[PDB]
Amino acid sequence: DVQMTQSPSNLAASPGESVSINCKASKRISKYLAWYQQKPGKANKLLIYSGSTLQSGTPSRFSGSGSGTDFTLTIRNLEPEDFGLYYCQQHKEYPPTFGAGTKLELK
Amino acid sequence: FNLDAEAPAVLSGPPGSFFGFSVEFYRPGTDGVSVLVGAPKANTSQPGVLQGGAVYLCPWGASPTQCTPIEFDSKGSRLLESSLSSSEGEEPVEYKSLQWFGATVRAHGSSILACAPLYSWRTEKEPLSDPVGTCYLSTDNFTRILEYAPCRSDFSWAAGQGYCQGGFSAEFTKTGRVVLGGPGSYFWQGQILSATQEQIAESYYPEYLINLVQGQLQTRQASSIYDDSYLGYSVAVGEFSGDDTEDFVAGVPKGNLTYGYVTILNGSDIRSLYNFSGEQMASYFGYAVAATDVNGDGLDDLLVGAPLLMDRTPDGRPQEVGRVYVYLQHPAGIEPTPTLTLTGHDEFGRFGSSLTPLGDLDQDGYNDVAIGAPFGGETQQGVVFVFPGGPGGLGSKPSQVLQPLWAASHTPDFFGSALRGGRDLDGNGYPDLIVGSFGVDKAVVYRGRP
Amino acid sequence: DVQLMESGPGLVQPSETLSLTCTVSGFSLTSYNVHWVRQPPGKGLEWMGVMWSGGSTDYNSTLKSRLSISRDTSQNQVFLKMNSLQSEDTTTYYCARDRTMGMTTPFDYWGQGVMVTVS
Amino acid sequence: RGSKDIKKNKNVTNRSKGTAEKLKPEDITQIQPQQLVLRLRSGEPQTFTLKFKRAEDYPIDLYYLMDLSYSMKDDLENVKSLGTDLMNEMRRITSDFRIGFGSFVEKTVMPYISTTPAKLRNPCTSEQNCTSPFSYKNVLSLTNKGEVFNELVGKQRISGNLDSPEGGFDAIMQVAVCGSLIGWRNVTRLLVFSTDAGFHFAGDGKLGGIVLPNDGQCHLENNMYTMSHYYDYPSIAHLVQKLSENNIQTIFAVTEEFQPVYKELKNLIPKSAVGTLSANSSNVIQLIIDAYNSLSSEVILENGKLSEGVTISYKSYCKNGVNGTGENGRKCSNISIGDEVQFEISITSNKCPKKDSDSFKIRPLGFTEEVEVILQYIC
Ligand SMILES: *[C@@H]1O[C@H](CO)[C@@H](O[C@@H]2O[C@H](CO)[C@@H](O[C@@H]3O[C@H](CO[C@H]4O[C@H](CO)[C@@H](O)[C@H](O[C@H]5O[C@H](CO)[C@@H](O)[C@H](O)[C@@H]5O)[C@@H]4O)[C@@H](O)[C@H](O[C@H]4O[C@H](CO)[C@@H](O)[C@H](O)[C@@H]4O)[C@@H]3O)[C@H](O)[C@H]2NC(C)=O)[C@H](O)[C@H]1NC(C)=O
Ligand SMILES: *[C@@H]1O[C@H](CO)[C@@H](O[C@@H]2O[C@H](CO)[C@@H](O[C@@H]3O[C@H](CO)[C@@H](O)[C@H](O[C@H]4O[C@H](CO)[C@@H](O)[C@H](O)[C@@H]4O)[C@@H]3O)[C@H](O)[C@H]2NC(C)=O)[C@H](O)[C@H]1NC(C)=O
Ligand SMILES: *[C@@H]1O[C@H](CO)[C@@H](O[C@@H]2O[C@H](CO)[C@@H](O[C@@H]3O[C@H](CO)[C@@H](O)[C@H](O)[C@@H]3O)[C@H](O)[C@H]2NC(C)=O)[C@H](O)[C@H]1NC(C)=O
Ligand SMILES: *[C@@H]1O[C@H](CO)[C@@H](O[C@@H]2O[C@H](CO)[C@@H](O[C@@H]3O[C@H](CO)[C@@H](O)[C@H](O)[C@@H]3O)[C@H](O)[C@H]2NC(C)=O)[C@H](O)[C@H]1NC(C)=O
Ligand SMILES: *[C@@H]1O[C@H](CO)[C@@H](O[C@@H]2O[C@H](CO)[C@@H](O[C@@H]3O[C@H](CO)[C@@H](O)[C@H](O)[C@@H]3O)[C@H](O)[C@H]2NC(C)=O)[C@H](O)[C@H]1NC(C)=O
Ligand SMILES: *[C@@H]1O[C@H](CO)[C@@H](O[C@@H]2O[C@H](CO)[C@@H](O[C@@H]3O[C@H](CO)[C@@H](O)[C@H](O)[C@@H]3O)[C@H](O)[C@H]2NC(C)=O)[C@H](O)[C@H]1NC(C)=O
Ligand SMILES: *[C@@H]1O[C@H](CO)[C@@H](O[C@@H]2O[C@H](CO)[C@@H](O[C@@H]3O[C@H](CO)[C@@H](O)[C@H](O)[C@@H]3O)[C@H](O)[C@H]2NC(C)=O)[C@H](O)[C@H]1NC(C)=O
Ligand SMILES: *[C@@H]1O[C@H](CO)[C@@H](O[C@@H]2O[C@H](CO)[C@@H](O)[C@H](O)[C@H]2NC(C)=O)[C@H](O)[C@H]1NC(C)=O
Ligand SMILES: *[C@@H]1O[C@H](CO)[C@@H](O[C@@H]2O[C@H](CO)[C@@H](O)[C@H](O)[C@H]2NC(C)=O)[C@H](O)[C@H]1NC(C)=O
Ligand SMILES: *[C@@H]1O[C@H](CO)[C@@H](O[C@@H]2O[C@H](CO)[C@@H](O)[C@H](O)[C@H]2NC(C)=O)[C@H](O)[C@H]1NC(C)=O
Ligand SMILES: *[C@@H]1O[C@H](CO)[C@@H](O)[C@H](O)[C@H]1NC(C)=O
Ligand SMILES: [Ca+2]
Ligand SMILES: [Ca+2]
Ligand SMILES: [Ca+2]
Ligand SMILES: [Ca+2]
Ligand SMILES: [Ca+2]
Ligand SMILES: [Ca+2]
Ligand SMILES: [Ca+2]
Repeated sequence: DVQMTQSPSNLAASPGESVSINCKASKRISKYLAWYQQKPGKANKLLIYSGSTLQSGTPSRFSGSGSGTDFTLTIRNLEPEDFGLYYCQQHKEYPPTFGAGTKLELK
Repeated sequence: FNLDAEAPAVLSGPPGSFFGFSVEFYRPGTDGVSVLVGAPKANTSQPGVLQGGAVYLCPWGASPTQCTPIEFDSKGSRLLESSLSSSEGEEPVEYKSLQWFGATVRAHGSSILACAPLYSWRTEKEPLSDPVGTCYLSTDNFTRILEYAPCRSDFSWAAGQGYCQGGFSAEFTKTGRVVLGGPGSYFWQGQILSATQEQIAESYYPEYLINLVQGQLQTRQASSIYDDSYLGYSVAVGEFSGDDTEDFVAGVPKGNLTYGYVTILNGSDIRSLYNFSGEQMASYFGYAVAATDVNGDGLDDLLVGAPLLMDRTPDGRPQEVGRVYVYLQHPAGIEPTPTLTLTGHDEFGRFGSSLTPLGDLDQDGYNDVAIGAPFGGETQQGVVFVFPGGPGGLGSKPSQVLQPLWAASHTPDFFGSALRGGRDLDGNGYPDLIVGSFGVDKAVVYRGRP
Repeated sequence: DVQLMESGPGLVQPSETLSLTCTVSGFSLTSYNVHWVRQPPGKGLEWMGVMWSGGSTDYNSTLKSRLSISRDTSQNQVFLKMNSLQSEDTTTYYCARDRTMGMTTPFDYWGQGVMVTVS
Repeated sequence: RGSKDIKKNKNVTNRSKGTAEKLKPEDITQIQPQQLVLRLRSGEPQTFTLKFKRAEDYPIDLYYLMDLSYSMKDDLENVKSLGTDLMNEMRRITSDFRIGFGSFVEKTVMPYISTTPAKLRNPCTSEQNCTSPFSYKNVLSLTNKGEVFNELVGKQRISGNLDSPEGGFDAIMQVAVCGSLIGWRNVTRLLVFSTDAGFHFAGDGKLGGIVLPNDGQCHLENNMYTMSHYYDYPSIAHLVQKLSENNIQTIFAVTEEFQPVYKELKNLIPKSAVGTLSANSSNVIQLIIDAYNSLSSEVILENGKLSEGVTISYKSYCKNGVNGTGENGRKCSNISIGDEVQFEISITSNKCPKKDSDSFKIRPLGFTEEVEVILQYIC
């Protein structure tokens, strides 16, 4: 049973800046990590899966990295709609497990 | 005609273990020549494994020869790491019992490849029973052993690669690149997978059950109309382009409305070069395939076996007698119709059930070929035929016929169901031949006389 | 156009059985698994159980004695039934989709979630 | 030089008197010369004329072999009433008709089915409450009671497997060879093979580890085929041999999708017919009637193994002056009820088989009536 720990509980940034979110696993999980975005009034949206593969609709400013136990999500140029909540899910083994989530707010 | 058929060497294995299901030559340098025999149903010392299968090393010489198993894998079935912490109790994530390890054995240099087509495995997510299949690759004379299971991937079901049964057939290219055939991928469309030993050893990471080998070559999934084609039922390697990379010959026994067809895939990138079609429905055209130059032109020629072809006697009675097709390659390419066809004589003999180049057995300048009929002969014990090469192509009349020396039993001997030739065990200039008779758990080594 | 929609009572007594429904569109329940996930008031997401594509179910070991998951392929609906508890007040429940037979994926679609209060 | 003699030449049973002349199946005669003796000089041919006449009211036994994959549930719902509708229909054709039922899905081994315990207990989805997979099951032996067929077919359970092709050839072999357990008589034997998918055949067992060829013996225990895990699927040649040996006439009722495959199968299998089945087996009775007409309106002659130095040739003189030679000369078409056709059979010998009184038999496919030929060599 993989425990996922997501490093920054809160982030402050301004539009046009760049930020990084780190998600770490209790055991090596190869490349099977996925990143999600949650805007307050809408459903969770899949951004990246398998560590670095973008979902079809994902803007190119999102990029994933890392393997093994350490992973990171990087947002290149913050538009105002990128602020919200972000989750990491490991999809290597069942049962599914998720990170605690990170909240991104204006500076 | 010069095989020592009056006193061949007979190797014996444990009863009921299918000893002799697949045979191969082995010499890891230093003239340490040896014979490799697969026993897909043999019992092993692995804890908790029932009839896991085994491979036997039988060194040549020293008058009698004792066959000892090789420990490719001394461990039992792995456990699902979630189950260790779960209160439900431990679960096997893997099923090695009745895995038919050793169903196919191949060697090149000091490397040995042995595969277990019936190996099953339940995904780490949902409890499936996918028979992915697995292979173990010995390297540098057993100094390192690596598991290679390319079909154990993220496409985990019959719809994907779950039922791939990778390693159902396999072969080494002259450079040592590994080639596998999975008849089951994508609802039994079949698949061919290839990778180099360097790539396998570089990407090795045993703790990841799913681990993709970088640089691997494989065929692409096709539309549903191609389902149940069994691509990769048999494989072979030969040169059929104007390059120096051997190209993959694969059989598709059920491809075109149960008419078989054999496809030659470009070695450099796995893409189709030629297609050849069978002549009769459900003849299993492509059950066996081989590639060797039979007419001395230096260009490899193709052989295909259709053991279930049905012919009619002059009297008018239909009978099941296999057939073998020969396609001679020429500088402009290789024509789509066979230049020659050989037909069996024993009803239900399954003449084209196995094939193997013999090299130039009589050293006359043209390579020869051996064809096995596992249920031929008067007692239905099986027969192996030797056909001589020649300037005009393969001869039409066998130059020698090999049959078991022992008496028939209650069960078939399957003599000639597995073959391997083209290598020399004595050091003479004359290649030898090894025939599998797994029906009686025996393998016979025939030596070419000068 | 895949879409998972969630429904259920907004307020239940501590003794009643909590019944939730996930109505799906754009796909057939016989091809994908539908999961149930919950987020307590100030914690991360927790997996509850799965309705396999084949019609069987699996539950979180801690909640297996309380949970009960069912479906109605005719109505494209998946149900969750649970024993209610006060200590689980203002928890939000989600239903998500993923594939395990064939091209396996993570949770590729989610519902908006429903917040259930216990009093 | 060569010479010819005839020993038994009973005339055909025309029963032109009327319906009062009822006859047993063995009393009906359709091939006129029942016995001959020929003396052969080396290289000298001898010929004789063979006469066939189709009977009027030959009995019929029909065995209905049906696929029970989940896609055939609607088909079963319609086949339920066949036990009455088909007998009512056949009463226009024959006065004595018997029917029987059987079912099959697939081999119960690793590659062809899901071997997890849950799937072995139920191969389909939970809503599709399928039963466990099975190889072959003889539900009802041949009988003349239609209501029994109706009830038993109604009580059957659908099943399923993994791969699209189905293992119906095992069931075909068992039906052909099991004889008394199925109740075949020495009358018109019809085997109706119904399915909506392809078929496995010999060589497919290697994937599951089944390498032992089918032996062609009956292996029914409690009306279940027990050795499905032990023997490979039959080959088409083996099925041809056994079907022709046991006088089985096959009718392939398959859906539109697999017509191209089953038409070639029909071409390979002698004395067989193929028809287009509906998505839910609603036209099966008409398929059966049309296939029966097609089969019974044709005659094909077979002969046994001949000595090494002996050869045979056929010439058929059918209706309307259309004749044949070679492989086509051992066949006639459009033989109506009460019609009469003739064949010319030519034998030759090129050696001296040690002065032995050899013999062999000739018969029309699908019948037990034979013509016995005795060969003697002038040497
Ligand atoms: C020997 O005989 C064999 C067997 O007949 C031949 O193999 C078959 O060849 C034909 C012709 O080349 C193949 O059909 C074509 O396949 C290509 C390749 O498709 C792949 O690449 C696409 C991008 O280039 C990709 O989009 C495809 O993925 C889609 O499709 C697959 C299913 O096909 C699906 O699973 C995916 O999800 C995608 O939806 C795939 O990866 C394809 O590009 C061709 O498309 C043309 O034709 C179609 C209609 O047929 C048309 O709609 C297109 O617009 C385009 O015009 C075409 O489908 C076939 O797949 C081969 N089958 C096998 C089993 O290999 C072989 O060619 C013969 N060799 C010789 C030398 O004669
Ligand atoms: C099955 O259901 C059970 C019951 O609902 C569920 O158990 C819960 O799991 C969560 C996640 O592990 C637990 O939450 C933890 O609570 C402790 C305090 O008790 C915190 O310290 C934890 O946070 C630490 O660890 C995180 C991950 O390493 C860090 O990100 C964080 O910064 C902290 O360091 C965490 O919040 C919860 O207590 C249990 N509840 C019970 C009743 O056991 C289980 O997760 C479900 N199974 C699955 C697979 O989801
Ligand atoms: C590999 O080892 C296993 C286990 O020793 C062998 O299987 C075992 O074989 C014996 C003898 O065939 C079985 O004993 C017999 O069982 C039957 C049925 O109960 C009984 O009627 C006989 O009197 C006798 O006791 C034994 O049950 C069986 N065990 C299992 C688990 O199957 C197997 O044959 C070996 N295989 C090879 C290739 O050596
Ligand atoms: C490649 O690996 C094989 C397998 O280990 C080697 O064959 C084995 O080599 C050892 C060492 O020479 C042999 O051990 C000897 O056994 C005899 C009894 O047979 C004993 O008297 C000696 O003292 C010694 O222990 C072993 O028998 C032999 N096994 C077989 C099946 O041949 C092989 O030598 C290796 N090749 C190279 C080039 O390293
Ligand atoms: C799939 O298989 C079918 C069946 O084998 C292939 O069709 C067959 O194609 C061959 C060669 O084109 C035909 O043979 C020819 O027959 C004529 C007489 O009709 C003869 O004059 C020619 O010399 C040649 O022998 C054969 O009749 C034909 N059969 C059928 C049923 O169509 C088909 O081409 C295959 N398709 C693929 C893509 O492999
Ligand atoms: C079998 O597959 C190999 C690999 O794809 C084929 O070789 C490749 O052939 C293409 C076409 O000739 C080569 O591309 C050419 O490269 C030259 C520069 O070297 C460029 O000037 C041309 O415009 C063209 O792009 C490619 O380099 C070559 N690759 C390798 C590794 O040799 C081969 O042709 C295939 N065999 C058959 C029979 O199709
Ligand atoms: C196919 O074979 C049959 C049988 O040998 C051939 O039948 C022959 O048909 C011709 C034309 O009708 C007959 O010619 C006339 O026959 C009558 C008696 O029916 C006779 O009185 C006339 O003097 C004249 O010969 C011929 O007899 C008849 N032969 C036999 C043995 O019945 C038929 O002609 C053949 N088909 C073709 C296309 O030739
Ligand atoms: C699946 O079908 C079987 C057979 O119809 C059901 O089992 C039957 O259940 C009834 C009522 O409980 C009994 O009278 C029969 O004796 C049972 N027969 C057998 C063979 O079990 C079973 O309950 C059904 N299950 C589902 C989930 O539909
Ligand atoms: C149906 O026809 C077959 C073939 O002629 C009959 O087979 C004979 O069976 C008897 C059994 O008493 C044997 O003595 C004969 O040797 C068999 N002959 C042959 C050629 O096999 C069979 O008896 C017939 N069945 C009935 C009920 O008459
Ligand atoms: C078998 O055929 C179809 C199977 O779906 C069904 O009959 C259909 O009924 C509708 C409604 O009356 C008609 O519009 C169709 O034309 C019918 N089609 C056929 C092929 O019958 C029903 O399941 C069965 N119908 C029978 C046995 O008559
Ligand atoms: C005769 O048989 C042939 C067989 O193909 C058929 O086409 C034809 O219609 C038949 N004619 C008559 C008059 O029965
Ligand atoms: Ca090449
Ligand atoms: Ca050549
Ligand atoms: Ca030679
Ligand atoms: Ca030698
Ligand atoms: Ca089916
Ligand atoms: Ca149907
Ligand atoms: Ca099947």
